[PDB]
Amino acid sequence: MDIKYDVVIVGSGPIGCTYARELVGAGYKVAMFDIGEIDSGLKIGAHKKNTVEYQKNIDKFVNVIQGQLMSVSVPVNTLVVDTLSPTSWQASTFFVRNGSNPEQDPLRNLSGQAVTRVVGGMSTHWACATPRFDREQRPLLVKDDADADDAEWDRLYTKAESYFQTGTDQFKESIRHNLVLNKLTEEYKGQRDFQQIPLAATRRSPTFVEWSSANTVFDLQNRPNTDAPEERFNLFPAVACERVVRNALNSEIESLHIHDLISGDRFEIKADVYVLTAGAVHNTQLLVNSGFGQLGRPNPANPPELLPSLGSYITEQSLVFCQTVMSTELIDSVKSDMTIRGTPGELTYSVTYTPGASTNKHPDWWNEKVKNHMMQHQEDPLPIPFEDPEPQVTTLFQPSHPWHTQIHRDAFSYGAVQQSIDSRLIVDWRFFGRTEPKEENKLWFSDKITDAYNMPQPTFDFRFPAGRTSKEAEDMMTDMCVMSAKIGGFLPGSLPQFMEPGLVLHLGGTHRMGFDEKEDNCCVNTDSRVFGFKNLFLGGCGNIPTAYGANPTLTAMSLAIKSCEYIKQNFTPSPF
Amino acid sequence: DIKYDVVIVGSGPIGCTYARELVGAGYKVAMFDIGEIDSGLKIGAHKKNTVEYQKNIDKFVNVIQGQLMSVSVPVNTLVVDTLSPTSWQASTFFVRNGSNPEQDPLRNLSGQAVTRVVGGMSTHWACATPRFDREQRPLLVKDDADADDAEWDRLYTKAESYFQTGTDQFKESIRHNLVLNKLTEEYKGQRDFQQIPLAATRRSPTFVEWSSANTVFDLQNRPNTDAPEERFNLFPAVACERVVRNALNSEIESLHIHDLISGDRFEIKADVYVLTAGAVHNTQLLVNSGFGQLGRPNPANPPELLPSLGSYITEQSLVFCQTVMSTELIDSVKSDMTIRGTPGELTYSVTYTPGASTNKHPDWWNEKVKNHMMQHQEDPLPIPFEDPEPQVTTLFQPSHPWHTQIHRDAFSYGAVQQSIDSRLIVDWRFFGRTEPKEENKLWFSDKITDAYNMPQPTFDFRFPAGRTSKEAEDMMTDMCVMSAKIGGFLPGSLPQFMEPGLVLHLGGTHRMGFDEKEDNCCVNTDSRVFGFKNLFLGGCGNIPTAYGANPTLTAMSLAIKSCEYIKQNFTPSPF
Amino acid sequence: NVIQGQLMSVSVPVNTLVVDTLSPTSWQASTFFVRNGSNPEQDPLRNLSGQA
Amino acid sequence: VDWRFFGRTEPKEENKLWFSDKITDAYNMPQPTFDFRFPAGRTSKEAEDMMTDMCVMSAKIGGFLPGSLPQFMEPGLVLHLGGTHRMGFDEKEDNCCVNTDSRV
Ligand SMILES: Cc1cc2nc3c(=O)[nH]c(=O)nc-3n(C[C@H](O)[C@H](O)[C@H](O)COP(=O)(O)OP(=O)(O)OC[C@H]3O[C@@H](n4cnc5c(N)ncnc54)[C@H](O)[C@@H]3O)c2cc1C
Ligand SMILES: Cc1cc2nc3c(=O)[nH]c(=O)nc-3n(C[C@H](O)[C@H](O)[C@H](O)COP(=O)(O)OP(=O)(O)OC[C@H]3O[C@@H](n4cnc5c(N)ncnc54)[C@H](O)[C@@H]3O)c2cc1C
Repeated sequence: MDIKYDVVIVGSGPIGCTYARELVGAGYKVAMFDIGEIDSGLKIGAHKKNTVEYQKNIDKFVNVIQGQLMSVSVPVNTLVVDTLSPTSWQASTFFVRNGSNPEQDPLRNLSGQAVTRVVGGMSTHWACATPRFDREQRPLLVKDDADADDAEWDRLYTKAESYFQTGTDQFKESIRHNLVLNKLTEEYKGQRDFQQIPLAATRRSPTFVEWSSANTVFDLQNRPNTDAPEERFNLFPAVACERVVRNALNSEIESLHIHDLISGDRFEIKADVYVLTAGAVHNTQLLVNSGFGQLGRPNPANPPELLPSLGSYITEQSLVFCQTVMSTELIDSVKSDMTIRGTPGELTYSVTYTPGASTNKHPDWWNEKVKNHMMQHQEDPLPIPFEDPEPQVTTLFQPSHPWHTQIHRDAFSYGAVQQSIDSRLIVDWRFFGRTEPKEENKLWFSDKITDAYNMPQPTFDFRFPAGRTSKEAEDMMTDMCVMSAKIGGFLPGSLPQFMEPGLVLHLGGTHRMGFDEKEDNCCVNTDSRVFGFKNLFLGGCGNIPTAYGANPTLTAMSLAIKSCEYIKQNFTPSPF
Repeated sequence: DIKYDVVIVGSGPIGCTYARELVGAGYKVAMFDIGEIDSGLKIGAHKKNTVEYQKNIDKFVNVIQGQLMSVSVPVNTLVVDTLSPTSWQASTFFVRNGSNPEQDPLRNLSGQAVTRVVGGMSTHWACATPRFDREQRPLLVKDDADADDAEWDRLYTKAESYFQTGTDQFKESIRHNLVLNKLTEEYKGQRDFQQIPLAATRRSPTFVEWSSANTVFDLQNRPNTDAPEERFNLFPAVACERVVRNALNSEIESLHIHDLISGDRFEIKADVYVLTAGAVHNTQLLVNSGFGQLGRPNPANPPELLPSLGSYITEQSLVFCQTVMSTELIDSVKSDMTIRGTPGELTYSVTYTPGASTNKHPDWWNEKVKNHMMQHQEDPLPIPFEDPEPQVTTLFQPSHPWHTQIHRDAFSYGAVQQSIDSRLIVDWRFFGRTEPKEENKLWFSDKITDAYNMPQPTFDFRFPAGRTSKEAEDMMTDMCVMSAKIGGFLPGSLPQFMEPGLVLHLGGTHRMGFDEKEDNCCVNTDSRVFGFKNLFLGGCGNIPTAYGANPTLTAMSLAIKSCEYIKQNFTPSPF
Repeated sequence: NVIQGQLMSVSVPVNTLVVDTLSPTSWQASTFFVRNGSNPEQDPLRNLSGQA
Repeated sequence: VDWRFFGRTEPKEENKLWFSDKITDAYNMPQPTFDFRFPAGRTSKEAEDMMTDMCVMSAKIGGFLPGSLPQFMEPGLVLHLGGTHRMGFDEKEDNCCVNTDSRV
């Protein structure tokens, strides 16, 4: 380790890797630190799902996700266990056990909130949905000029899409995908439009999809190297970043205080520019541990003096979930162009179609797949081929239906798909609500309790706002039930429900963006620069100040690209 | 150079034993694995050795669950009759979701699973490496028990070095000692309690570097700067499908592989062929090559080559529970303290006399207890929050013919919840020995194939009547009797037999003996396949005995002996 | 089932189970208050909960 | 086959059944409240030896039925409560409520 760099980046997730891509590529001497470790194979920070074995066994990936997500704030447990043997040590009170947080009100939590500490962050296991926000969900980047605002957003989103390798046709040969998309399109009669979920992914074969990750954005290899001989980049894993040291003036950051987890030692690191991309929760913890906002339980008799909006106006999306079992009608419809003679298993059983016939309801390639599956597998009672790729359908947020939707199959911490119903029939429904930012919804940090890395313990004080957020959430639940019925009934064991608050992992607004610190109740400006500080920048979903339902990461990356343009324009790389 | 001195199938710890031996001895080695490097820059290393997992050890259970893929899942017959009327609804229990229609659900090892990753199961195992005593141990020397003992002592010693096995990495756990000392007191000399021998090196009071395949051999391609005269290439994502027999059945001529990334298939040439793909997949590879018999066993048509392959399979019975430490034991932790006043109040104090001969515990223990009780007066227990886990065993003996572990560690089952303090909880796992019986089989379908288009494994297994069954129940009773001395059962973790094969200690699938016919076996004591000059098998599949203790060290020892034979009989090519 | 129906618990302590998947529109408690005939005098850890 | 083993509990003054002066039950009578733990010492040592004896004894007949594994039942489920208005010869010396004619 040198101790002096042009740029230091805290966190190796996709957003940190956005700053690395832009700034290493611009010739800056860059260091990036992550509290977590390299594990994803030789491609550092890559998606863990990109193994042949996971793609042959995609339900097991749910276990990988569950293992790496560490709960943010677990309240004290009050479950009664009164069948201990009389000889066993038996509590007299519900005392603080097993890492729990006594500061946390169990009834005002985001209990599902969790973080991932590994190189590449959560992009080592995410579901890769990268939609754009329309105006209603998005913060303004230009005031009093909507055309210019739309233009700037389209410019940034276009660049973010190419960084992630976002596309909308990787699942276009799936029979299940098309069956569902086409049925929904027909049922809604132009009242709503449906499309493939935009996904950060590149298909490699009919049975393998290279899902994108941080690695896609920046390969995280130390530089200079053979492929980039004039670039300078060093990644330092297993390094807990603990503070950014303020000057007394609060006009500049003077160093970064780090703890090397392997040797145990602490060091101070110097850069011209400091970028914090540690996530929505941990950016905030770092800043609060460094003297921004206020440590301890919020006290309005005693408002912070620096960045008083930090950790207020936090938003998390309401999430509803169910799975369905495909209707008899839609299954029969897969094979509507086949002529069938005889009984499966008999010597003269026959499934045939006429290629190119004007009366066919499906393209030739679909009918070829169906006929071959039915003929080659006469023991199997479905017309859908065994390795048909999954459905990836959406109708995007609109004023008339102000929630994001995903009608798909993918792996999440809660996905448990089971064994008695054939998986070809099963579709997942996830609808995502938008949450109004309210001052009273907070993420704060204990002045007494510490987490496993000896940092102040995160504590939430959150409820979904009454009024619009709550009315929309329940209308959203209703829309899922109404819409999913057009495809099939609910799968027993996956009935319509609200998911534990935060399980969705789309927290925002924890260090929010706006034009004016006071008037827009915010922490950073539209260059993601922290107000008052010449050289401190924050990236991530914690920047997003609006109520949004769609998946936030693409939008956070686009803000990061704009942040990088300010940096390139105002700091000089050191001579190489 | 698609010609090698040695090819090894599988990068788990046993393949890595062959690589360590043979790379070291100057051979041009290639190793293939069907899985991929997914463990960090240390190739094939233990996935538990991250700071984050060691601070969240209970979460590792999810990692193991994720990487164990079931070997044989029978057709599901569960009735779901609450589907909506509009939903497609089956009329029969057809073959769904990759299930194996050949498999009888009542004669399965349903808990059996495999791990396809570089490093194999050593990327997530619990690192217990006991030696087998004579009763559980295969013979290497016939009729000279002193010579047999000496050969095993040498091989095991070398295997323990390879694994970095030790027995005192937990000596400064209060919980460990609390449990060990109480058990030794209660058995009044009938049984010996000691630390589980563990393949691990402690790095700090809160961090242990668990050993893995990586520890045995680093899996870096060679030559490299640290090993300039060595020759090693590792080829991940390569499914190995058949070894080609000459017509004489005296030599292997080729290893046929399928590169999963490019999709292409190749025929690899070596002087020496080593199969170390696990007890299930070594057998699959051999059967797909014409050894044994493909398909449902047929007594009226016994195989001509290797007739014992896939017969005499053994798996251990496993019983498990957790307990909550007794109030007596918790009080005894603080037996040396003088405690006055009430916690949280001004007058409260906890003192002890350092070095006093009337103390039951050493000063390090009393200091830790004193500081915890004084610094955390809101906590009602005397055990420090970061105390390491217990790691206790009494090893298999004639009068108690099961292995025991009295400990905490991560496996695919048995996760904790949050209601009982973790410091009170202890896991009890007792492992039975299974008599080898010709009717217990692992065979492969001639029509159903698995996810890599290879013949589908199918088990025909029940625990033998007689000794095996009687000992399994006596073992359960033993666990109930012993655990009671430490505390009552933890609700939700009551004493139970685990699903057959969850324990993943499968042996005897390609078993070892002196004489193919007389010892009903597939390899000799050099682990060489009878009749074949240049084919060797490594792993637990080789072990032909009824054993209770954890098998991997014993398989590794057998692999070292195999390497000695290779070194005596083949010459490395010129570098 | 007949036995289960006729046995009425003697002392049921206040319930502290967390239910955090209510819809945002549903009335949602701020405290673990005395619900459903429970006994606030009863220490849940010094009970005969099975008594009926 | 079902196995139910029943332990004996030492009578201890501190183990109580009392009645609220504020909370009432469904029949508007004072609400019963327990203050109970199994006594340490003999009651507790016997209870756990008892568990062990069930496991030892039942093994001679068969293994445990999955789903009905050896356990302690919730305190009181057994419905054999005693000593709430206890008998003895002398009210004071035998710490009791009724004499051997069950007269108060
Ligand atoms: C299973 C799952 C599914 C998802 N699906 C989607 C999707 O479909 N679409 C979508 O947009 N979003 C999805 N997400 C969310 C997406 O992964 C996150 O929004 C995104 O990764 C955030 O990027 P980031 O770089 O800001 O933070 P992260 O990805 O969280 O990375 C931040 C990092 O900084 C580190 N760190 C934390 N503290 C410190 C410290 N003190 N010092 C040093 N380093 C530190 C971490 O170890 C970590 O790698 C999903 C997430 C999960 C887990
Ligand atoms: C959670 C758990 C805990 C355990 N704890 C312990 C412990 O405490 N003590 C103990 O002794 N053991 C225990 N074990 C078991 C121990 O892991 C195994 O016995 C040991 O890893 C066997 O090593 P091996 O090299 O023979 O096989 P494996 O580790 O199974 O490796 C064989 C490999 O070959 C591969 N392969 C398979 N088929 C092919 C093919 N066709 N072509 C190419 N490559 C192929 C695999 O991908 C794999 O890497 C545990 C296992 C688990 C999962």
